[PDB]
Amino acid sequence: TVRKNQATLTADEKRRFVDALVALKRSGRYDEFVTTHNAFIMGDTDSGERTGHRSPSFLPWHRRFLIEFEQALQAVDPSVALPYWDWSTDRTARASLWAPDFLGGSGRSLDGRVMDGPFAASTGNWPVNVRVDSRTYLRRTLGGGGRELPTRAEVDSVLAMSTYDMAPWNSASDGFRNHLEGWRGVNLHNRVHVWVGGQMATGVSPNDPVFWLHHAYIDRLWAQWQSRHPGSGYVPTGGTPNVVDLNETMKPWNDVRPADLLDHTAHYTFDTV
Amino acid sequence: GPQPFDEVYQGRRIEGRATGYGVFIDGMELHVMQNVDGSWISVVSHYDPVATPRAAARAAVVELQGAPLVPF
Ligand SMILES: [Zn+2]
Ligand SMILES: [Zn+2]
Repeated sequence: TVRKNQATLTADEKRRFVDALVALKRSGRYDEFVTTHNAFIMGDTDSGERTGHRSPSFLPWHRRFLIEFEQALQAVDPSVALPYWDWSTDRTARASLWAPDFLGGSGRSLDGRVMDGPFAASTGNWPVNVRVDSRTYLRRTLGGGGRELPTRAEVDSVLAMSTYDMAPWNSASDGFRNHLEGWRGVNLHNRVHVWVGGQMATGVSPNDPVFWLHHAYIDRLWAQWQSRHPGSGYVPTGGTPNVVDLNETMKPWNDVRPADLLDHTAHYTFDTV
Repeated sequence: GPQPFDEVYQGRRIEGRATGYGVFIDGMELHVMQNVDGSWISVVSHYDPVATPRAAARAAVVELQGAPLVPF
């Protein structure tokens, strides 16, 4: 499995990828991922049990989630690998990512409805079932009201942070994990969710297929941070209440630890790192 | 702690009800949460903290564009 920059995919690779997403949607398997992710979005709190988000396990959790997702896609089409979206470079609504032969464009002004591409509600192929409001159609407001995606210099400022994470292991932390996630500082991951808008900015964000490409790039940035700081380990390393330590298992799988997920190369490689 | 409110904002009734504190839009509960810095998010605007539950309810009204909430 080789995860490529989305900007480098061929027309053929895009077709196979979107056909696999549409089949995974029809099977019901797609919505199971949305349900699981929504469960952790609602469940994870700063003061309580925190696993998928606002916690040191944000990174290995999403790594494992994406591996699961990509294995489900490969059961539809074994040639497919999740691509990544370098939003520092492909940073406008005019990027090839948002063409009709890939993810389709932004939402129309009236109701935010996506009107083109494979995921537009008019296709009948992308009913939004796992929802927080009555709307059954994919919505986006790409860069709405002049929102800007992070720059390369802003990404580099977070990659320079050598400490993986810090007590109190939540939205208040300094260190790489929380600055990458974006609850403190220049704000990388959170701000990108907001920039896409529509469901991607909500607690059912995996309804937008771009969710996977954003998280594949966040995952790649974790790999790049490890290359910059090879001696920086995952922390914490034991006995932290409500937090997944290095050698503890993560819900929902209960059979994998952060330690088992630090090296991505057992599962996939990148076109380039 | 969080201040109760009850008002119409862009054609939606938004409430913060104290018992337990809950935010409601047209009588349906908006799941909200407070970050340890005192800021608030909701399931309609999860990644963009604002200062107060009233601000969270108003952000949700803008996002919903007239749509009702469903149960969570
Ligand atoms: Zn998540
Ligand atoms: Zn995310």
